[PDB]
Amino acid sequence: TTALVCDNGSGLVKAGFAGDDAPRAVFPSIVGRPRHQGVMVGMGQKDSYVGDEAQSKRGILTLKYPIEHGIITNWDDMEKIWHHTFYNELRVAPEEHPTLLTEAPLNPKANREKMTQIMFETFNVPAMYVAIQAVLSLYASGRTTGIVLDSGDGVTHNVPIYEGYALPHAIMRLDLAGRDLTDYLMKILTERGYSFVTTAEREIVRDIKEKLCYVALDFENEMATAASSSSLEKSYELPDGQVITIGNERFRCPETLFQPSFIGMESAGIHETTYNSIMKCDIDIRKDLYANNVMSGGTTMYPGIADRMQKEITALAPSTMKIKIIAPPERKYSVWIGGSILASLSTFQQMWITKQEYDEAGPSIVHRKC
Amino acid sequence: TTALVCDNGSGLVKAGFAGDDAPRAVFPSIVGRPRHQGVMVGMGQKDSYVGDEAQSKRGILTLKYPIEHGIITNWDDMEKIWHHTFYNELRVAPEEHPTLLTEAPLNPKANREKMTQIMFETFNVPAMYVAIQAVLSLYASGRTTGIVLDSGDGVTHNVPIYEGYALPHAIMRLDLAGRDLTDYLMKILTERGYSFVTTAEREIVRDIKEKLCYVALDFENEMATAASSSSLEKSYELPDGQVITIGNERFRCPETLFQPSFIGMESAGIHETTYNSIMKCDIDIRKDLYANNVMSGGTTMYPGIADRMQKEITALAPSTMKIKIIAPPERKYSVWIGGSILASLSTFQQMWITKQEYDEAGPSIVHRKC
Amino acid sequence: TTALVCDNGSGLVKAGFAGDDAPRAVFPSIVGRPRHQGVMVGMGQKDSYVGDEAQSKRGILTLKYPIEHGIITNWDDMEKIWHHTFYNELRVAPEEHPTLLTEAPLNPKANREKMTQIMFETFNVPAMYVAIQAVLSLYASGRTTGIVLDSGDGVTHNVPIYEGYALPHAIMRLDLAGRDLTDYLMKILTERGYSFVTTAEREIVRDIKEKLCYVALDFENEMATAASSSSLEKSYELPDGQVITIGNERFRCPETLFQPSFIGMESAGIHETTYNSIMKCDIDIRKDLYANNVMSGGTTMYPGIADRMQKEITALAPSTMKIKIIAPPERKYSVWIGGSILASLSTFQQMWITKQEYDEAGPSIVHRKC
Amino acid sequence: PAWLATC
Amino acid sequence: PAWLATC
Amino acid sequence: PATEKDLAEDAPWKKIQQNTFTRWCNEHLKCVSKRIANLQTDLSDGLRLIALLEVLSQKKMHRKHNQRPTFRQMQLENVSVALEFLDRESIKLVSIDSKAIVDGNLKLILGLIWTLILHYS
Ligand SMILES: Nc1ncnc2c1ncn2[C@@H]1O[C@H](COP(=O)(O)OP(=O)(O)O)[C@@H](O)[C@H]1O
Ligand SMILES: Nc1ncnc2c1ncn2[C@@H]1O[C@H](COP(=O)(O)OP(=O)(O)O)[C@@H](O)[C@H]1O
Ligand SMILES: Nc1ncnc2c1ncn2[C@@H]1O[C@H](COP(=O)(O)OP(=O)(O)O)[C@@H](O)[C@H]1O
Ligand SMILES: [Mg+2]
Ligand SMILES: [Mg+2]
Ligand SMILES: [Mg+2]
Repeated sequence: TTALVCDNGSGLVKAGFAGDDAPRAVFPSIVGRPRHQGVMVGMGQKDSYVGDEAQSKRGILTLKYPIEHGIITNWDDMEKIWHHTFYNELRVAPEEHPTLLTEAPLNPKANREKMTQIMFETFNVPAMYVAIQAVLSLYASGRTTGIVLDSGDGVTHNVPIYEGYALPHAIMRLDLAGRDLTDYLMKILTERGYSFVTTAEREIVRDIKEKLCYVALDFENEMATAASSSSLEKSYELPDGQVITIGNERFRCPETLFQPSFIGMESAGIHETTYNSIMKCDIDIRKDLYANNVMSGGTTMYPGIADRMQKEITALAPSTMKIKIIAPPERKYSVWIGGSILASLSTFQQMWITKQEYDEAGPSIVHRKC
Repeated sequence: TTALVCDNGSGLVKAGFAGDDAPRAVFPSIVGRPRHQGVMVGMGQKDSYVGDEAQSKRGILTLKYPIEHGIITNWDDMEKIWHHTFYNELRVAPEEHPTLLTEAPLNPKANREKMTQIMFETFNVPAMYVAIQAVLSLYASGRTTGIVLDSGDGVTHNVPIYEGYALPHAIMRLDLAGRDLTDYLMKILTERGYSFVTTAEREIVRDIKEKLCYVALDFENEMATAASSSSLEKSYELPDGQVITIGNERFRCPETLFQPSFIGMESAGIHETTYNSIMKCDIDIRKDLYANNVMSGGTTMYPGIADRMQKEITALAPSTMKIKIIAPPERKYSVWIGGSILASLSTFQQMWITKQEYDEAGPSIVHRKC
Repeated sequence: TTALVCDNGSGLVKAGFAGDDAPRAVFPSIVGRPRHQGVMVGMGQKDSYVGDEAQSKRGILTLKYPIEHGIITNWDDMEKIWHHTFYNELRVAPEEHPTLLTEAPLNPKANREKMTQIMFETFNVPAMYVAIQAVLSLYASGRTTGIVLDSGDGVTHNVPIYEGYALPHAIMRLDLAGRDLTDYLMKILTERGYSFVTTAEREIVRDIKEKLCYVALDFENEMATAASSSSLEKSYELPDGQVITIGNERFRCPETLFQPSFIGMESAGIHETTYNSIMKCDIDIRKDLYANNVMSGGTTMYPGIADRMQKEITALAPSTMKIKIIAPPERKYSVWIGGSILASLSTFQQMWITKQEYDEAGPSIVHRKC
Repeated sequence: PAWLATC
Repeated sequence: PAWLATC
Repeated sequence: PATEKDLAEDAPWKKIQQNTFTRWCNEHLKCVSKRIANLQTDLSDGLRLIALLEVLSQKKMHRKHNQRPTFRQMQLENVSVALEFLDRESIKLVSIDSKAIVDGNLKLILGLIWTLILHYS
């Protein structure tokens, strides 16, 4: 009876049963294949590896992400992620109970339809349902009104909601995300003499980005501080020894959000898109959105990002408007907890996309119901 | 035994029990419906909202007034206002005791009859009675002779009375009212660069009109004063911050009464209709009407309107005639206090329209009795 | 002696000498600046580019429109458009002969005054005159009576005229325009998998909108036809190859006019505003306005828009009223030809705003004369 | 937007 | 407007 | 001002009525051993509203309700299922949504119970 959930993130897969506070299994969204010949006999060494198994053997594997900017490029590869998600990671049959999926807004219709075409034919779930990755965050926060900021590894949206009413006119999409931070972080390290120029070497630079980078509340003041003081310099032990030390690169890449002029994207910035999206709404709605600015998903773990975003929107926003940015510790999963909650609703049982309705209407049934 | 009252104003609903000095509940005459899709599950979010609840959620609701110029356009919508008036606002049953209603003069017979057709069938009051909104003002003022000026959000009438005798030949009706002031106020602000072009944005402009506008005793002198001196400029804090500042627009719109040439209506003006209506009466009656010029209802709260109207009629009226305009503080409700008084009369118990008489004569019973 | 004309459109600049059938120079109303560093030496590469020169180098330029919704945001930028309009595009001195300007109705007074403050000080024309963009269309059509629909890239007004008498009470303004169509067209293409998310990429989507979109006389019937039949699908060759193909998106965006529920604006629609504006007029005037419904300006080039508008108003309008919508081929310039005509009148020589009168009365002289 | 306040 | 005919 | 003492807030009739709604509904709930101290905040969970309908209507809900909601959305699911049941009961309700009942807009909750008093009598 319980329906499982699969986030299908643009950089990380997060799946678990509904009504559960923590997910059962999480693994990176990667598929690798050998770039070297197999000398051994009776070694196994098959073609495809996914999840944390790929990181174990990444040295001799070239990693390609099947999901990119919330858009699926390799469909045969993404099919392997789901087979590994259910059978290998969770060890649960999909045919017994339905599944809940998530996807970023304004994606192409083919991704939204083809996603459904695979489930019922390959795995044959009893039913299915897709949901915008943003809306689930409210369920986790337990508030009807707010503006959500996903910041996943592929895309960020900045959609406002007012008492549960989504406004498609105010919704936004910006492709800047963690892979751009990693690709930019791989670039600026060239300055310090460190070179990471492969798929396997990318993952270490991503690992450096997680535990060591901060948002730099005051960029211009901190850059002058970095050159004068070496206190910010810290080291990370990449494999193969070769300790390293990053200084102003520690906080150069996360600034790409607030100003993407470094990477070259013609975008206003994360702070101004939230300012733009709120201004697209009616005048009466703006007060509650400033008071309820939900922060969710990955890329929001940089310490002080709530302080930078509160300091920044306050300058653009008018006085007398109280700005409170909700950055709970449980983010990086809040989209998932919304799925456990959204599947738990008894009302939600009507909104599934059953097998019998698919054969009648075809894969175009998603748009009218979802 | 006590009979309740319902003003059924063209812009505001005011209802309470008879024999009461202050009304129990007041709420705007608005019905709203969502103009956005409902993304949340198990949210409620039903179709219709009325009263102050609509102003709370006006950002995502399009507001339509069911009552307009004292004429009902949406009958199914106006039925919801009465259901909210009795059950939700007052929490009182209509079947137990009869109800008193009000309506502006010279309305179409369908509004006067259909108003009755709804009560006995939908709510099933034991009896009912309709009364012209003007006559009730005398009961509040406690004087038999006078000329009344309702100035409600829909319509103004200017009817004279002489010892309780209403004269239908002297009665007048002019559709200029507060909604025209608001719609005109929404227009002239375009001049200052402020734009209010929606139903929700209309309510803020109405709120600006209430607490900030004045009648400008001397229009031509004050306009030259506004350009020279910035003392009249004041600010209002609309939601979404965005403070604003109005100057000559502060008093441009209420002048539409005395001269509707701005909005383009081919009307003589409020000052001259009272002058016209009094001249339609007999010569002996004119003395008392000048001495007793009652000012009631909404739109009469502009400071100094009694001074402007006294100054203006004095120029048109001949000398030796003492002009005293009665603008009590308790106006904006004087039509209601007349209802509490009119229902309190023991003589008035005969004038009700009972259920048993309706089935015998049908809905055409209103005209002969009322 | 001849006075030039400058339309100053919200999305396109159109200027030429009076008494001329076709304008001398037309260029987009855009100013761009580099978003990349200049590596070359002795390259020129100055800060500002405007007109078609900006479209040539748009790849490395971020485009910002100085004029927006008929309202000027960047005054220093708009000054550059006029300097390019006279010296670079037309190669004519402004000091020799006066200039005629146009602007949309109900704009803020600052735009109407500051527009004048720049000319006499910066360019020092001998005289100047401003005119509402709607009235000029009658001069082009050569008819005294009619209702005009500008539909410029910024704003649409729907003003009626009766024998040359403009009615300010019936005038209307709706901010829905081509930029909203482009911004909405950029949105719905996300559905087909095409992504245009920059200022330079916006111009291609605008170019797609011009030559390929139609109004879809029957929306609901054509949508079902689009899914069943692929005949409507056509392709456009954007730069960088990457051919594309749009189906139901070909006619989804121009429907935003007749129903703005897609973009979310709380507006009645283009068909109903013309119906509303005409009903605001006197009863006798309505007959001629239905017979003379002028269609002018940009955004009216969608094939069949006269058929959709005639079919739509006919449903709302009563029978026996002949509806003839005048959509001449020479529109997209009819506001300009009115300027060439309006400047050609000998009577019009008195109505100029000369230099000597400006210094006496200041920039507030516009409102009383214009 | 492009107005002195709302829009 | 809001009348059975004119207005 | 003296002209509207009632309309501001906390009139005597508002409190006297509220105390009347509190006593009436509690008497039916004595069988389930449930008491409502404050009608504004006690109906936030919505379970008391479901139990009140079970006693009066003597029927079972058409959708299953959550046994205890921790998050906000599950509370609205319980209340939304309640209001949808009254539609099946052929009772007309205007402008009473699940959000207001949870947020305790005291002007609206009293209207909800008054509709039940006249229907169930
Ligand atoms: N502690 C951390 N600090 C900074 N960034 C982090 C941290 N943890 C994860 N991330 C970033 O978040 C991204 C994953 O985002 P995720 O929450 O999976 O979004 P989605 O679920 O939409 O894929 C990774 O690419 C990683 O760079
Ligand atoms: N303090 C005030 N100053 C100016 N206008 C006011 C004020 N208060 C209310 N109004 C106007 O009065 C109108 C309401 O009139 P109302 O008394 O309800 O007449 P009716 O009872 O016939 O509807 C509103 O539309 C509002 O614009
Ligand atoms: N052939 C066409 N089909 C559809 N739209 C067009 C066509 N040509 C121009 N337009 C639209 O008209 C707009 C320009 O309007 P314009 O006539 O310049 O008004 P204004 O003079 O008030 O700026 C452009 O933004 C463009 O999208
Ligand atoms: Mg995410
Ligand atoms: Mg009144
Ligand atoms: Mg134009």
